Amino acid sequence: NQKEFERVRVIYKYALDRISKQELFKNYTIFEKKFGDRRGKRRFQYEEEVKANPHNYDAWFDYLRLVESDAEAEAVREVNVPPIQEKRHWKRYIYLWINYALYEELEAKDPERTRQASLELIPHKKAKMWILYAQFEIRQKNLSLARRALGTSIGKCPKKLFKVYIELELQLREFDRKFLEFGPENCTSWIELETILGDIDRARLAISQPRLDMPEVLWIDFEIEQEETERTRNYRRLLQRTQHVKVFELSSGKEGSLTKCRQKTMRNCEEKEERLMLLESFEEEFGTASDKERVDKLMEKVKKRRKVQTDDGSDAGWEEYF
Amino acid sequence: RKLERARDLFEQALDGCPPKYAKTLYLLYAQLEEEWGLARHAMAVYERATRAVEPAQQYDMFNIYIAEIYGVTHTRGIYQHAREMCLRFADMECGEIDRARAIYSTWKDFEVRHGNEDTIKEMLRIRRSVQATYFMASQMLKVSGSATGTVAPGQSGMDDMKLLEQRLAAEAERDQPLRAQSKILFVRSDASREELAELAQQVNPEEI
Repeated sequence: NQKEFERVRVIYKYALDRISKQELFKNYTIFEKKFGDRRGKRRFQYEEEVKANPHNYDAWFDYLRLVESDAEAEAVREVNVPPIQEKRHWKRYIYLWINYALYEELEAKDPERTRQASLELIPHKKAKMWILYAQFEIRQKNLSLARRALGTSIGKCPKKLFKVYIELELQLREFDRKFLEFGPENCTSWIELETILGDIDRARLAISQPRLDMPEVLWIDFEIEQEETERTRNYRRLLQRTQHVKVFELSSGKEGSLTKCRQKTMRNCEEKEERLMLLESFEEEFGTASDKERVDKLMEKVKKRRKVQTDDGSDAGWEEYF
Repeated sequence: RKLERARDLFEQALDGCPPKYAKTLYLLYAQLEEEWGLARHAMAVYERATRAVEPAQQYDMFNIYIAEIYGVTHTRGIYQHAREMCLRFADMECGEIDRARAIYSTWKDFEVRHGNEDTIKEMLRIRRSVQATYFMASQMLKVSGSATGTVAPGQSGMDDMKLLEQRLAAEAERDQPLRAQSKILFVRSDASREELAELAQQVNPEEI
């Protein structure tokens, strides 16, 4: 109230050297008051009141004190930088739960380390496939972000579920900047999973042929991808794949005959339908496949009337069959 | 400028004057000095007029630095009602659960938190309702339907019983639905449910 600046700081510093030993809630209140007096550059006690209150938060148990270690470390980070990181490392490791601090610290630890590159990476990384993953995208990427910025986390993440898929995409990007890296992904696909690497390598002819041979050798969704790829490329091998797979699967064989034999679909189709009915009231696919075969026929009015004749023929033959 | 600050030193009477003066320095773009003025106002007028200062002071200072810790602290000092919610809504998108705890620290407020928690993903929201229970039963009833439908699953079904029993013909349809849901096992409990709702019809009819 006497408009003193320096004398108030003398009083405040002469007070808070002994009086906080009980403890410091009124110290933080007087810090906020001194930040108020400075208001009416000068946000020094803003940090000191927050940091004292952060440490003042009692550590009870292991995860509670380690949760507080995440709070005050972020407060210290934004505002002995090594000793605060070391005291943070001992707080996370000294945890009673001993299960969640592995995922909590790793984050904090990595950040601290980042905030020189060769030593930090060796500490975090500290097994046969991991060394094989490193030799393909450590020196080759030559990049601050991604090859070395997923050369350690990616390995750490797996032990991800999409590791064989991500590692195959990493080699395809590194080799192209290629049939050397794509074959390494194709070889690791066999060790369902191999069909993913087969469909990707062919998308970049020879790849398509490889995608077929592989599938064949291996052995309902997997064969549908290989059958649709060999059919779209430009009807003989589409029917061959249907015979060695379809035997959803019955509905797939009907959909295959619609596209492959679109341009003896009625005879064979109906025969199959009846056979399925006999091999198990359940004749809803014979009237439905016949109504679509009639409507799909080229002729409108004549095309729609022909679809009604084909659909009604299956219904009449189905209704008169026990 | 000093000629103006002489006013800050003396003859204080109304806030309008305060916001006006801070707007002067803002026009001169002293920025941080201006924020100081809002510091000097609020030490005076206490939790009433101070809010009238503080809502504009927040909207502005957040607009300036956009540094987190300082303004965060400023809301912290500030907090000692809707202003907290706007402010919290700001902080989360410029810890989230922490904010939800703050809003938690009324039905509409409960509804919001639940929304933001759903934004952080589904799992919390079922959790939120348990906090929610302690007209509210309608909100609670809705949560139970949402929660009763959702299900841990045994604890959830038993919770459906605890909620249906927690406290209306549509609700009878709800308990009857919960009974019907069982593969020939929710009958007895279902008939008991319709019986309880009938008892509610009795207590309702008994009312004058």
